[PDB]
Amino acid sequence: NCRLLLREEATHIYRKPGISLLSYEASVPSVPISTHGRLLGRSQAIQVGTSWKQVDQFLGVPYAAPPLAERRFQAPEPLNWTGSWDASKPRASCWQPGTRTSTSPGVSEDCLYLNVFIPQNVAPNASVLVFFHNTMDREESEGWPAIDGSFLAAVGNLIVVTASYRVGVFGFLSSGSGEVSGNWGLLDQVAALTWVQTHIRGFGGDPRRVSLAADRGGADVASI
Amino acid sequence: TTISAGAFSQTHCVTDCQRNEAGLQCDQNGQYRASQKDRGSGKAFCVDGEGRRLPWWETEAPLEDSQCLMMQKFEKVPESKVIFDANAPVAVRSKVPDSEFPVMQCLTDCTEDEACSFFTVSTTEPEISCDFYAWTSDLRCQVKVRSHGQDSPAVYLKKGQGSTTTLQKRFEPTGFQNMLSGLYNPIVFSASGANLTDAHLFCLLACDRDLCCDGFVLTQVQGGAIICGLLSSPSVLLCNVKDWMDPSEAWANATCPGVTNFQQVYLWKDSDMGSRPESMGCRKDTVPRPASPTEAGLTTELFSPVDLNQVIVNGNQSLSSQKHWLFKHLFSAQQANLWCLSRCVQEHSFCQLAEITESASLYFTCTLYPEAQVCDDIMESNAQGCRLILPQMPKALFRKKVILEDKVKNFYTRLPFQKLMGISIRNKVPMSEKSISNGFFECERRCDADPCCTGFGFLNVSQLKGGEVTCLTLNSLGIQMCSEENGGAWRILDCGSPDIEVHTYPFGWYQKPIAQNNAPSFCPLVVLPSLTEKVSLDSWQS
Amino acid sequence: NGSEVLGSRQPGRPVACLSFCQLQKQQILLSYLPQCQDSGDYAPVQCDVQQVQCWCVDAEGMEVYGTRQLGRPKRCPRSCEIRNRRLLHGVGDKSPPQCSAEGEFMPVQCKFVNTTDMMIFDLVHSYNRFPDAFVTFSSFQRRFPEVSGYCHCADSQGRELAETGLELLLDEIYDTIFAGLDLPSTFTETTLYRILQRRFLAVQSVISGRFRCPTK
Ligand SMILES: *[C@@H]1O[C@H](CO)[C@@H](O[C@@H]2O[C@H](CO)[C@@H](O[C@@H]3O[C@H](CO)[C@@H](O)[C@H](O)[C@@H]3O)[C@H](O)[C@H]2NC(C)=O)[C@H](O)[C@H]1NC(C)=O
Ligand SMILES: *[C@@H]1O[C@H](CO)[C@@H](O[C@@H]2O[C@H](CO)[C@@H](O)[C@H](O)[C@H]2NC(C)=O)[C@H](O)[C@H]1NC(C)=O
Ligand SMILES: *[C@@H]1O[C@H](CO)[C@@H](O)[C@H](O)[C@H]1NC(C)=O
Ligand SMILES: *[C@@H]1O[C@H](CO)[C@@H](O)[C@H](O)[C@H]1NC(C)=O
Ligand SMILES: *[C@@H]1O[C@H](CO)[C@@H](O)[C@H](O)[C@H]1NC(C)=O
Repeated sequence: NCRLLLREEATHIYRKPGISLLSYEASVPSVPISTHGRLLGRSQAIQVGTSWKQVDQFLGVPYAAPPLAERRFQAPEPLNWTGSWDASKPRASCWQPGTRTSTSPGVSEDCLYLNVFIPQNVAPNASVLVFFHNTMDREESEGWPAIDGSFLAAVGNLIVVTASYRVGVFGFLSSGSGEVSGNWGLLDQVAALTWVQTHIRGFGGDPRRVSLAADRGGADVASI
Repeated sequence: TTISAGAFSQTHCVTDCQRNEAGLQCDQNGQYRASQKDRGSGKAFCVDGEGRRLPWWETEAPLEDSQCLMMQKFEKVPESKVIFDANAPVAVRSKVPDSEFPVMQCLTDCTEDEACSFFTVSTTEPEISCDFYAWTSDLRCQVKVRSHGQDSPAVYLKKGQGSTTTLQKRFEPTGFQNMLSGLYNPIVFSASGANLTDAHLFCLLACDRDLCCDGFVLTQVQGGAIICGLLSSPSVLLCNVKDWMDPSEAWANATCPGVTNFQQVYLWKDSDMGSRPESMGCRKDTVPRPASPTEAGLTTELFSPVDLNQVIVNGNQSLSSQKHWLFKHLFSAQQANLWCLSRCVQEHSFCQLAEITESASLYFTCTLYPEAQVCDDIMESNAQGCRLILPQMPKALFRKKVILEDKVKNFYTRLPFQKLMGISIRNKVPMSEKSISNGFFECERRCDADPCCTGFGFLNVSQLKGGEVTCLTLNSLGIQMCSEENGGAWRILDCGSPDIEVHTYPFGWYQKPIAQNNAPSFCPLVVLPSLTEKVSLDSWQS
Repeated sequence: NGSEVLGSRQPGRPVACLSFCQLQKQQILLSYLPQCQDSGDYAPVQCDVQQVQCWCVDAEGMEVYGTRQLGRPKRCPRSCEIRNRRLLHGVGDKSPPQCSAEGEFMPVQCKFVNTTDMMIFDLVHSYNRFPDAFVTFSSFQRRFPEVSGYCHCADSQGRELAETGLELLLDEIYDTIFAGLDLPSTFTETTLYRILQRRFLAVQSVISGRFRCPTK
């Protein structure tokens, strides 16, 4: 339960209702991305304690061109799409080195994809968290793969974005003096950070409050 | 007078009409409406304003239309108060009716005042002749003539009508309540004697019979007594009904009544006051004619003339509460100015302006005004834009000289704000020549002088070209914005213009400490907050 | 008046006795009733026995001139605001005494002006501050040389302490910081007054063993 913070006592209290920049249409949220087009999403009802909140989640948004067999070991070109991307299912995370190689779409290449969770009525200039995490081989049939940051979003009234990035030999390979220089995963993290710097204001967030986060060896490649 | 003893809110205390109703409806103001339906469904009968009872005698019998939007001040005289075939059976005229509400047609025919006094209908033939009669010859005064003998329909009586024509004089209902001097025969009548109409007929016919009566007074006191006097050669009439003269304060010695309701004075508008010779008739021409005022008796340097080009007439819209006092021109000529300025001196408050004109040289008007300066919110210390607003163009106007006492009267407090929306400036005094420590004291004296001064702005009015120190008199403070409480962090209210400079210590809007009673009466039109350019509907969670 | 006696002088200290409130009250009973609190101090609002006129006093009896009005007053002015308003009405010292957020005198005050036109008196500071906007000591001496800050500490009523603390401070030494702010509308709100007050208190730190003007 949330109460209002006031400096002094008063006898008449009025508040303009909260607004959302997410145009609902038949209970799937949609957002216009400026250069490219539209995003079609998903809506979820989430219980904390005995209270329920609706969070609109957009799993699978891309931020760069896929590196398959030609853009491997190279800087990420932007992905220049047009139309209506279907952000309703999780995509694949990148090739972690220790992997049992179970037959699943959990890990593969083409893994430069976002996951954006926005509560129903956020603060008008809400903070943004950007969590970098490549999930392990888990069956994504139960949607959200191993990080549903939507709970932190719902409890903390803020926008959560969980990204993926190249790691391992695909993330970092260096050979010769030039053009296989390296830090490809770092450039992928920079590209994701520029994407959430540019396009997040249509979601309700504020791009001057972005907070970087990583963990467990990914923090070694985040403090750079 | 609530029904019960509970009385939870002011909405639950109920008007006199809305208290008791048996087939009765009430207007939006709470009294009886004009028309009321009869026995529920049926015709409409149109009742008295203060008592629920109908004036029956008017239209109790015709089962006919609604909308009595003509005030039936007439009264159908009972047959016991009329004789027939008296020895002057002359009717001034009549008209043939259209057989479609003939009585209402004749009542509309005597909406105009002249020589009407009563009707006589004639129902013997299908043409219904409204033979009406005149204010002339023919307690307990009856209708003293009628023309036809055999049959007997009723006769009426127009009651309390304003203007009158009685074949020798032209009476008018001069709205002035009281009179100063000149009265032969104030006569009283019993409380059960007359009904303020029989007295009206009696005094009107008494003056019409006599000669050189300029007018007559009548009054009814709440104790039932009715007093009638007959005026001739009045000095000056005073205390009109529609003036702010009551100060909501205890009466001093005697101000308007002079007898402690209803009270009126009527004048012959075409009187021969000046033209009457003194010797002939001798009918109390000896009004005293007081001694001529010497120049050393009163300086009258407390007033200044005002050029009338700055005055702007806005009679249809202005509501400057003010007083008329009407002279009679019999003896006052060019000394009405000195008398009315001395009366301005006598009324210590509420005479910031005096005005003198003449209507038709029988009156001689002097009106007492408060200060009627209306200043635009351009906020410049020139004060030329402050132009007066008056109902009618004067002929000779005078302004009372402002006086500043030795010490201030209130401990004025500095507002913590820097910008106002709804500003009603009264004076724009420039104080550039003096210093600060004395100019601020003079501005405090200026606000202490004015009664409706709720604040004063002491500021550098123009900062583009150096600075100009000024004192603005504020009738009403408005939306006070841009405080220093937040300390410069997150100000979403826009602060003042950079040429105002209301910030530094001596300067900076001061408020008169809040008089817990009220602001005094007669102050200019009730101050409105700045009007909302949009409509703010309630889509806000409360 | 101090020249009187209750009429019964006891050896040693008396156990308790009536204060000036109760003395004036017993004088009036033996009209208007001076209302007093539990302690020996006149209440800041004094009203007639009929509630038609109320005014403000300052615990000694004489009436503040502006406070007389019909009914009860709100925000009764205290001694600092009365003195500071009186200095705008012709009282001699033209330097406004330094005042707190409420209507109370600062413990440390600064007349701040000496050797005006080579003679030692107080310059007209309330007039001085306004037309020439000074925020910088170097600019202040450029506009007004030979003026040195005379600071001291004051009583509860604001009386200057006798022969103690009458210090003079030279404006030449300090080089100014924070010269990028707007004017603060009052000299007591100017950072120069904190510079003088901190310098004065730092000088009186080695004196008196205490980094303050002493209390009551
Ligand atoms: C608000 O308006 C007043 C209007 O009097 C301003 O006072 C005037 O301020 C100017 C500028 O400071 C003064 O000019 C000065 O004159 C001296 C004369 O020796 C000269 O040496 C300076 O260089 C400067 O030009 C002017 O005398 C003064 N007028 C007075 C006191 O009557 C006031 O400055 C305005 N407020 C602000 C914050 O500027
Ligand atoms: C003043 O008005 C009253 C009431 O309007 C008049 O009283 C009427 O008296 C006659 C005499 O019998 C009655 O028949 C009427 O019914 C009364 N009128 C009403 C409305 O009840 C009275 O005559 C009037 N004139 C005076 C006192 O001179
Ligand atoms: C996508 O199109 C934009 C349009 O200017 C271009 O700049 C960009 O290089 C294109 N990317 C690819 C991978 O073709
Ligand atoms: C009128 O009566 C008052 C008392 O209410 C008195 O003060 C005054 O002297 C009297 N006379 C005049 C001329 O006002
Ligand atoms: C006390 O002093 C005041 C002012 O000097 C004086 O008016 C008053 O009469 C004195 N009280 C006495 C003498 O009892």
